[PDB]
Amino acid sequence: AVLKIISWNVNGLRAVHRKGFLKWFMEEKPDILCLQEIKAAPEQLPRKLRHVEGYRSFFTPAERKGYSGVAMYTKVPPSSLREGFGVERFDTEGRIQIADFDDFLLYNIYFPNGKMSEERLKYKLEFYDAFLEDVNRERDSGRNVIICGNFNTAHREIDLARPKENSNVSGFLPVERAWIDKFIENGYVDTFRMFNSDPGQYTWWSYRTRARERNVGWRLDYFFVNEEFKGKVKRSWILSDVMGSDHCPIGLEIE
Repeated sequence: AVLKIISWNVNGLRAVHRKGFLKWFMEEKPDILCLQEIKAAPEQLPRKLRHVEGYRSFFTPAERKGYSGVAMYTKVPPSSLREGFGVERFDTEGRIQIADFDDFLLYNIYFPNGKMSEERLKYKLEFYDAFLEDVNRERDSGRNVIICGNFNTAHREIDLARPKENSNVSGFLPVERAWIDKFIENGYVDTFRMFNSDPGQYTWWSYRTRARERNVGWRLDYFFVNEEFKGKVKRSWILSDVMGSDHCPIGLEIE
């Protein structure tokens, strides 16, 4: 069977709801939809966005009300989900959903933005290491893995419009970029670059200064799989023209 997964950093679920989310979700018909930055308390949500016909949903909020948070809709439920790495400084921020879909684990992860402070940058780089430990433990078990979400780092100079102007900015720091290399040489494939080696391919633009209109963006959202799984990947693409957030969606087709 062809399995379609979408990943979208919605930056406000009730915000994207006011900008055509449910209409879009209906016409896209993914098998699994992974959502980052819900910024909403799940039980205090219009029941029509928690309930979508054909889908089971799973919300993982931050303990801080209206901050961060992730979610997952799926036609087939997972056998269960894990909501953390087992390090509670990493597990209280609404950033982790690890769903067990038999053939594979799906990591739906909202990786921390390290721009606000030197401590948040430290948290981000530490978050990255807990994640790597976690994913390696599981594929070393024999588990196949799919990881999508807001990684919050552009990997190579090709992954943003202004590489040289951003070398001392979180999102393109040589240390953040090197972890992606480290993540990659640990046996994981950036699935987008399996099929598309072109520039101009971004998933995030700043709302201001007509950034989207001028394609001044960063490729911050990713689909990774473990090397052994990559022959199952049919498509890895970007939904550049879907509006409603400062991020666009990305897709994966697996067989």
